[PDB]
Amino acid sequence: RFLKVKNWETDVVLTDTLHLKSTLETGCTEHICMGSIMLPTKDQLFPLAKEFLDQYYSSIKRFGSKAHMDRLEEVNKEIESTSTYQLKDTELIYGAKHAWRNASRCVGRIQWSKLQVFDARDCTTAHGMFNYICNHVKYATNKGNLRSAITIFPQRTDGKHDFRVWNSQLIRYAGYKQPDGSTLGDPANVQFTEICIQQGWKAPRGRFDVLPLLLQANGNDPELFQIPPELVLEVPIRHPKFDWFKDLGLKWYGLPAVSNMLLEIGGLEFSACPFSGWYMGTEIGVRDYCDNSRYNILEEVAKKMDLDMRKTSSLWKDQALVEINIAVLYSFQSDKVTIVDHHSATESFIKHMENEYRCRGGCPADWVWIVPPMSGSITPVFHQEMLNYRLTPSFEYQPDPWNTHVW
Amino acid sequence: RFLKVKNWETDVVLTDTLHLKSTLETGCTEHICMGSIMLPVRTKDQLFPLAKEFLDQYYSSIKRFGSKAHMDRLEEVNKEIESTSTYQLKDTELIYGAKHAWRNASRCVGRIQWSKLQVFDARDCTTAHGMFNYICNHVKYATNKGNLRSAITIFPQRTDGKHDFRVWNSQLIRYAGYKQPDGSTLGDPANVQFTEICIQQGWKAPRGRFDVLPLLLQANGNDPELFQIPPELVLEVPIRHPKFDWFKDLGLKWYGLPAVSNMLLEIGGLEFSACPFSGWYMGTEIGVRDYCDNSRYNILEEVAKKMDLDMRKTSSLWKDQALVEINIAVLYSFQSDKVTIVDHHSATESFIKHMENEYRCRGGCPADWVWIVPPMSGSITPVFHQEMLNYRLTPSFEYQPDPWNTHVWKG
Ligand code: HEM
Ligand code: HEM
Ligand SMILES: CNCc1cc(C#N)cc(OCc2ccc3c(C)cc(N)nc3c2)c1
Ligand SMILES: CNCc1cc(C#N)cc(OCc2ccc3c(C)cc(N)nc3c2)c1
Ligand SMILES: C[C@H](O)[C@H](O)[C@H]1CNc2nc(N)[nH]c(=O)c2N1
Ligand SMILES: C[C@H](O)[C@H](O)[C@H]1CNc2nc(N)[nH]c(=O)c2N1
Ligand SMILES: [Zn+2]
Repeated sequence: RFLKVKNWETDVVLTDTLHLKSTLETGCTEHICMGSIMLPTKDQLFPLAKEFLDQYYSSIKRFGSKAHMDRLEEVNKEIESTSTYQLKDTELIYGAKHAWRNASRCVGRIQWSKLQVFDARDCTTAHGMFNYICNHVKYATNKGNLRSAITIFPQRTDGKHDFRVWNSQLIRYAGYKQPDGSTLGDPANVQFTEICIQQGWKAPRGRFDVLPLLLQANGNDPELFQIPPELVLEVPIRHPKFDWFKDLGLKWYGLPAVSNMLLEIGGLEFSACPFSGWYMGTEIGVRDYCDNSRYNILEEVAKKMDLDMRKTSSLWKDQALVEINIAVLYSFQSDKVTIVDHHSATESFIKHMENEYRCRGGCPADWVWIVPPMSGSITPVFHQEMLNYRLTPSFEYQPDPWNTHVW
Repeated sequence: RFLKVKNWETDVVLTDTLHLKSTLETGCTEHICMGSIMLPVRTKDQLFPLAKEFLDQYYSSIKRFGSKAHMDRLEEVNKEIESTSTYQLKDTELIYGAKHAWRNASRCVGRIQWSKLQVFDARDCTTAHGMFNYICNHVKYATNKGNLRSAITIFPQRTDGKHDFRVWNSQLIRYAGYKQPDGSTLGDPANVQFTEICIQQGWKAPRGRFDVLPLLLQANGNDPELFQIPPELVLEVPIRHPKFDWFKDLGLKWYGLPAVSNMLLEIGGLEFSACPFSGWYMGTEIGVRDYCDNSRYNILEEVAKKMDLDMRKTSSLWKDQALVEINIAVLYSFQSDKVTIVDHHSATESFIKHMENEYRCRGGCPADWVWIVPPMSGSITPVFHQEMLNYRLTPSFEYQPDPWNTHVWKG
């Protein structure tokens, strides 16, 4: 029950013990592995609080202290009375950093302890949320010198007063259907783009229309807000070699900020907690441009390269996929916007793994998601065995609000 | 209990019932996933259920379940087990078994072909020379002058585990690897240890960058013996590039026939420890792994240099750029010489069709996403966005320990 993981490129073997602290379930069983599947009261709550507080006071080398037992009793009494409890700032910051630390699918976690936590638990309105989000975006962006951050809105109470950011990301481009049949803008967002228009948004109808924010406070109806353009840093996409690349009329936003997940800490549920870092190149160029259910500009690009698109055997898709990705990195780098390539990030992650096996006894990791979506086997994480398990605090999926929210 | 998988590119959803037939274990638990772990003398006690289950499968497939033929056969195998502590498969059973071991190979992207397998029955074989002969005929048949044909050759099953047939090579055709005094490696780095064993066993190494290794063959638990495959049987393809004329001067070539020989075939409880099988290459198996993996030929740098790439920072993606050209060359070379190869786009598309057809007619298709997704350009192939259930069905191909670690040396 003390598990080894082997890197088959270097024969380096790490032993995992951290997994024995895992609580939540994987979805797998002895007879079936689900590793490639996308998605997975008062009595319940106090063990959850205790587990969290126990790891907190251990991490500050005050396990078993009067401070520890006092805090434990304090929360216990607050629960039995108020049927919930509140985190101290220290615990709030610790929890958020560790939800990222434990995010098994994230290749970026070497940075995990350098996270800026914004406490928005005093927030009461959509307008308020807009202010907090604007401040988040501006701080994180930092004129291209991106900084990781999370903003945390009030915890769930009874599921009727949830704070929700309805956008999947704070910054994303609109996608509109054409009567012609195809898709203008960005196809991933077509339903949300409709919802916004369905909610009173005036669509500029371009390719790169920044979506409005659709914020829900205290469980009320959500509200549209237009992010100040001056806060949305964008990079024009050009190629260092192909001058015709500029002509394609492509750009992307510098700030990846996922806003639809739920942050769980010591049993408490933060349904609104937008968090952001900086892009790995492939997230935009491999997925956001070349996925079939996305921009799918591959064909167009290959044409301009005058590649033989008659047989798949020419690997024209591959060749084009590469140039596109060379351009993304070039464009961001030239504009002094933070970006990391997939070789650098994966090299960092292997180092981070070594650190976590060393100082923590392991590191939950989801190979299916850690391996970049291109050039997989020439990155060091490919030949790296990984163990995937669920630690807490954590980021979780949650239903789309429009499937739930009673209007 | 029914289970669903979703293709997130097409929103196509399929339902798996076949997983209920799963006997063996994944390595996973409710609290841990070992999905990316490479690898996570049997008595009459547990052998007859294993036999019965197989024969139940077999007779279901031929629509004779519960027939007199089915029951008698059960009886015949039963009495044969309790009398001899093992049993023999009929020829029909052996062929069915071998095909379904491939069909059940959750890590194999090429399974659309599983029903077209040429089974060579080598169970009457008794010596290493006899093994050499069977293997030569396999190679000749499978190669078919470049128009490749899937085949497997099956040597006698394990008895007490002291009389194993083994092919000590990991593949029937593979290039030598030589560690040099200065720490550098001549040839395929992946084969150094095996090359050394061979040399020790009396092999005379030509010590070139592309020496075909000799066969090292073990029959009936005896010490293995060295044989040289006749060169006219080993079909090789010089690697050149369609636009880059300097690519030929890298002096690269590869062999045409991928034939894996160190795995164990399990059928109805019986263990076939020597069972070499071959099909044909997916382009990336040579171009990405066999040339560009840092623990292999690793010509990435040289190809990059010759392309005059910016190799200063990784964010130029010179590595990615070279990799594509190398795979372009590999496919180019094979197609030009009319040697069967498939590119990773064609093969993953084929597999998705295979999978869908298997969910409808069989109730599922076990698949290992970690291994099915190609090692370059993953997300622009349709398997990347395809959810997959992994579980172990029998008959199957299994790993087994390297023979030189377990073998008792006679002399
Ligand atoms: C700072 C630079 C960062 C980089 C380069 C990075 C990289 C990545 C990448 C490439 C993915 C794969 C996602 C996909 O392909 O769709 C991912 C997933 C993820 N990231 Fe990071 N990340 C960073 C920061 C952060 C931060 C600050 C957080 C939270 C505080 C975070 C939490 C997550 C989570 C929870 C997932 C997986 C979500 C899921 O289960 O679907 N990341 N990350
Ligand atoms: C005919 C065309 C075939 C193609 C294109 C093909 C392709 C592949 C590829 C690319 C892999 C991954 C290998 C790696 O990355 O190391 C694989 C695995 C595998 N193949 Fe197929 N294969 C073919 C035929 C066959 C045949 C004829 C058999 C057996 C009768 C077979 C059995 C297997 C098995 C058992 C694995 C998994 C090996 C493991 O678990 O380590 N394949 N195949
Ligand atoms: C749709 N794909 C599945 C998917 C679903 C959900 C949900 N619910 C969230 C997803 O976020 C991946 C992610 C999250 C945070 C990131 C940060 C901070 C930085 C970065 N560079 N990349 C990131 C990628 C992905
Ligand atoms: C060390 N690498 C992992 C590895 C270990 C072992 C073991 N033990 C076997 C391996 O075979 C994968 C395989 C097997 C058969 C194949 C056939 C017939 C055709 C083809 N094109 N590719 C194939 C690939 C790979
Ligand atoms: C079907 C498949 O499991 C699913 O599309 C996953 C696979 N791996 C991934 N890996 C990353 N990094 N991001 C993704 O969206 C996905 N998608
Ligand atoms: C650690 C990891 O599981 C291991 O390196 C696997 C990953 N996926 C693979 N996939 C294929 N097709 N072939 C391989 O050799 C591997 N290696
Ligand atoms: Zn699993």
